[PDB]
Amino acid sequence: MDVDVSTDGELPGAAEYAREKIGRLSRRAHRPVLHARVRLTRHGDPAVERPVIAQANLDVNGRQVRAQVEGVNAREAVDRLEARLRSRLERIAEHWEARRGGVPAEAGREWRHESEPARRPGYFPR
Amino acid sequence: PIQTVGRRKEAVVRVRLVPGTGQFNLDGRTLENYFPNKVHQQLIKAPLVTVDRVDQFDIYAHLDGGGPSGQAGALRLAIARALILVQPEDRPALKKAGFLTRDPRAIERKKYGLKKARKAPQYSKR
Amino acid sequence: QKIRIRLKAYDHEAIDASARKIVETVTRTGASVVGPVPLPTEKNVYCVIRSPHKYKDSREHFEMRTHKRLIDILDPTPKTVDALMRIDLPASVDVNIQ
Amino acid sequence: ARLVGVDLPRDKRMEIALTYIYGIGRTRSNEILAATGIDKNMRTKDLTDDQVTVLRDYIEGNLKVEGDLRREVQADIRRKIEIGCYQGLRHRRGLPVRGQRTKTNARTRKGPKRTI
Amino acid sequence: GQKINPHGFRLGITTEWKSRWYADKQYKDYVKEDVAIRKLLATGLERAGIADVEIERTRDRVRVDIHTARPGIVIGRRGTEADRIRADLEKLTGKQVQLNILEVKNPESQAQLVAQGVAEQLSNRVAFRRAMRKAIQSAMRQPNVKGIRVQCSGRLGGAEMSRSEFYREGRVPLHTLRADIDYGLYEAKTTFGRIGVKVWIYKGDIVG
Amino acid sequence: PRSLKKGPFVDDHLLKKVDVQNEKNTKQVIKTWSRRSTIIPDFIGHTFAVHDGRKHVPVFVTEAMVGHKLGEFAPTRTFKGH
Amino acid sequence: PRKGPAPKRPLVNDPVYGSQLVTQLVNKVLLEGKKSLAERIVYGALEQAREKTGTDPVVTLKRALDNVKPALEVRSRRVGGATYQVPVEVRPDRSTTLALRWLVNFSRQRREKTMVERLANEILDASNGLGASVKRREDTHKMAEANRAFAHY
Amino acid sequence: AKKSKIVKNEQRRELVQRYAERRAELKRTIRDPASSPERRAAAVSALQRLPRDSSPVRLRNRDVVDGRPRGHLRKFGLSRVRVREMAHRGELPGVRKASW
RNA sequence: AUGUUGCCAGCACGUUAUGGUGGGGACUCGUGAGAGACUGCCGGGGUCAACUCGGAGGAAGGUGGGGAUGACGUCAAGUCAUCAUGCCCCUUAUGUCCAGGGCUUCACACAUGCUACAAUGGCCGGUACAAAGGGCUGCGAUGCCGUGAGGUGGAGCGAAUCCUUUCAAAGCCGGUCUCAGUUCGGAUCGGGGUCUGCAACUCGACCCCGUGAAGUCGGAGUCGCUAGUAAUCGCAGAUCAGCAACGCUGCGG
RNA sequence: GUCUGGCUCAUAACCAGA
Repeated sequence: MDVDVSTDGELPGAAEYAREKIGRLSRRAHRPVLHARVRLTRHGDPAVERPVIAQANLDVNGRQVRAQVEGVNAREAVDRLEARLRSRLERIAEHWEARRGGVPAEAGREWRHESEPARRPGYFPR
Repeated sequence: PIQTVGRRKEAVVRVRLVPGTGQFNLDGRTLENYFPNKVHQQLIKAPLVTVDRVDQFDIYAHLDGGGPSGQAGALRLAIARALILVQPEDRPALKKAGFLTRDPRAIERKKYGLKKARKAPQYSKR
Repeated sequence: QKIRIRLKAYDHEAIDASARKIVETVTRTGASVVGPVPLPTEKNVYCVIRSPHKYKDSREHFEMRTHKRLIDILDPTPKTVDALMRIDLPASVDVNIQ
Repeated sequence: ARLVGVDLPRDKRMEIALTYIYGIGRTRSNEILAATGIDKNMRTKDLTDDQVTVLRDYIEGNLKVEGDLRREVQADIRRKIEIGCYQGLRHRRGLPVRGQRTKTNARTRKGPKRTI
Repeated sequence: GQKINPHGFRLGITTEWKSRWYADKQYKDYVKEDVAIRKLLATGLERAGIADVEIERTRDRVRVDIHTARPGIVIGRRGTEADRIRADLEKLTGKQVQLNILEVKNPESQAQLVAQGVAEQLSNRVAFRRAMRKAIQSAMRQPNVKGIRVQCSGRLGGAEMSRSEFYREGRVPLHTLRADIDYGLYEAKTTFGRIGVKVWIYKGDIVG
Repeated sequence: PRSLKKGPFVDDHLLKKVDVQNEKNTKQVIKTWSRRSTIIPDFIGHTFAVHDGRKHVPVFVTEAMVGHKLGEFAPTRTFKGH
Repeated sequence: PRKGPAPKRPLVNDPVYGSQLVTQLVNKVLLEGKKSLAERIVYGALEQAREKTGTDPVVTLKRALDNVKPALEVRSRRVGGATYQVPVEVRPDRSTTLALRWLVNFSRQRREKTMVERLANEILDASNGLGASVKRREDTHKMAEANRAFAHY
Repeated sequence: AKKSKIVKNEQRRELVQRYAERRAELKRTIRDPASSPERRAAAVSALQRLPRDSSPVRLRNRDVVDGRPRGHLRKFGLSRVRVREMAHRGELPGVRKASW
């Protein structure tokens, strides 16, 4: 996977670390990734306890996956962003293994929104 | 004499009706030198057809504003109004045909932020 | 000889008030009028961005509307003239005498 | 018909056939046809030999086309290159020379896109 | 950006322009001298509550009418204040500039004066709840006032966190066009920054 | 290019400089600062130190570059590649 | 369409043929609002058909429509969280719309050097039952029949 | 914007009225007719000797009070930010919000 | 109600040049006031209630169409570079003046658009219909000179009057091209010019001659739009000496 | 098996053709 990182100000080595960490997420995505962008920003105010902000955006075959984190330095922000992206990709999977427990089962046991409605005759059963 | 007006989306038509032959005088030009489109001619002569008074009224018309289609529509409304003024008791026939209704369809105002009246700029999620 | 009296004001009621008061005074002096002939309203439109920074898609529109009335008299007797330069009008309305 | 070494198109109107000459576009062909006197709508298979001759000597007379034009353009470009002017090294490295933007566009001078 | 300025919403319906003149070639310099006049009057007079400043022009003579809650403060008994304002308005290249000092009939029913008083109280030492409550009660005590809303925001009480607070009494129909809402905004100067106070006062409606 | 009626444009400074330069037939390096001046046939031998933004680059005029500007021969931006 | 059906536009009868369907055809072939060119193309095609066959163009055009009009069409249906190709009966209006759209498109991909000749040839071959629109109707009917197992829902 | 730059704009205007009024305009009248002998006259060179600030081409319409160099309106001499605020307060005669 | 700079139906003068001209409120039109849609009425459902369906009348029928108007708050969303401002920092400088350069750099990536890939078309000739808006050291006409940008010249206009041509293009008619990387497409490049500006090298626009690239309808994926809408065609304005405007804001076919 | 069209979030499987 190819990632372009648009940092700002002073963050030496943040671009390379973010690139190498994010590029490892291609195998986790179950569909081809069309685009992947990362942005690193730092808060000017020293009063901020977590100044560094990292944002990511992945185009998973038309499905947009994004996350945003805060950290005290570039490495921690990148690692937390990787964790959040992994969780989002896990929740997006949508392949059969990810939607086999949600497909309605049985015949009369259990009901879901998309469950097949029961067929009813014209006359009351009696 | 009698004189009515017809208006159709910025086209204004003044009509002067006299009981002569079926000669069509549109700003000194005939129905063929003007309006060289058969559909426009049929749209013009429809009120005469439904009233069956074809070729018994010399028509003098003043045309300004809009294009050929708007001019034709406003002219048709003008002959409808002139006919309703000449022979009142035909109002059912013209009205149920819709020829007595001014068409309130005008160019929608262009809106800021949109390329056209409703067309919106292309938006990219990725 | 007739002279043109031209009114231009941003407020309709103001220019109508001035027009009626002017026809009143010229009729007092005994002059023939034409009436306050209306003229097309002039519209100047401007579009501005609401926010100081960015946010181009949000715009605000303004206009300035100018109303015009035309007064023409006849038989310019000197009494009507002396009355004409002795008229007090709202500052909003101006007069053009030609 | 072989015109200044150029095989004319088989069936074309005269001026547009003459457009195929490297030194002639549409205006040049029109004015030379009008001045010399041949019809402008007649097809290329209707030329007689003397018509070919009159076109030939007129064109060699008051026009410059084909190899001489190409070599003159090449020499002009080379001379512009060798004096070290801005257009010089612009020609040297295959980039647009008339101030066109190069951040995104200018693939015509850059050639086909390459991936690095 | 939530609410448009109430004066501008009803500029052509209920409220009136504060400047009355006509110019075609000299619109630009008229505007320049008008804003110069307004800013000069703003900085010069701050004790007396300056509620409104009108400017009228007709050729050479310029007529400026201003409304204050304390006319005696801005006017000199021997004309000393009048002399100063007249001279420094001649200095504004206004040619003949002539003034009508006026006084407002109900100071507590005017939004600008209410905001000025609330901000002045806020500046020195007063807690904002006291100021808002006092202004609201004083305003509703007046006969024509049908509803008042008072709001100021900023570092209230010298705190590190900006806050927005507001109280309302009665009816404040901001969306109703015929309703006349007197709107007043004025900024409170505090040692911790700037506090902006907004006042809406609703007094019936005008039908033309 | 500049219209023909106005004629070529040359700054007065280096104009008087080259007139006093060629009056005694000796051509030393002339330090200049008007990159907008056209080349005139009076420059054929003179060597110009035309400005660049940082320094002055020597420009030795020839017959070929007459009619251009001193600016085309002092390339401003420096690019070596990525 | 969440709150109910929308009203239909009552387009007018043609002046020089007096039929609803030729107006529907000109609106189908219309591009960019150039209505005059669309009517010229349609009228030229109808006159070419009249010249070739020797009879009224409206009757042969109607014959082409009935030859290419579909009756059974397949739509994807999601019942009980599963999607299949379900054959569905087609209303008369939709069948006419599909037939006209097929005719216009498949005429646009012909090779008769001009839209008028392409359209005339397509209508003639549909009238005789050899056009590509007739073929397309054959395949859509074949697909509807081949999925008859899913017709119960 | 910056006080120095607000001032320098005005200084250009007084320079323009002092010089561009006749000095930087008669030279243009000399150069216009090809019949006029411009080449020996050095009306080009004489007009180069004039200060650059004489030229109105160096002027910039800034906001009359704010100093804002962009989003300017020639009718009012005011920035888009200031026009919006004063029109809303009813300060510019005969100006109001639009609808049509 | 209203007649000028706007209409001209009936009257007269017109000379090709036309409301052009004397005249006239008749019809438009311009701009003031007012009427008109209120489930007002009828029939049916309805708790005899809200509400709903259909019909009559009407220009318009059920908040007629489109605008302006954006509740308490959210996202420490944006803006200390419109402005103001607490605190901190600079003050022989982080202030201030000037010339030159840069913001236009390019192995690439993303995004918004324009032009195309053609015959529902290209080119040539003739020919018909708009709205809105702008104009004083500005719009600038007739005429003359260029092939064309344009040059000379200045009529009349603070403008319902004059100029933007009398205003358009798509459209209609006629001729030609004959399915080709072409009479498509116009990039790039060579030469020659015009205009603005003190000055078009970096780095303007336009004009002429020549040059004639990719491009054969575009993968995964994705966007806008329900009616005068999408699609398509042209016109105008702000900024502005000039323009990078194919952008933005409007207008009509 | 191999090339499409249909279908699927895509490969799959199923359907229509060469």
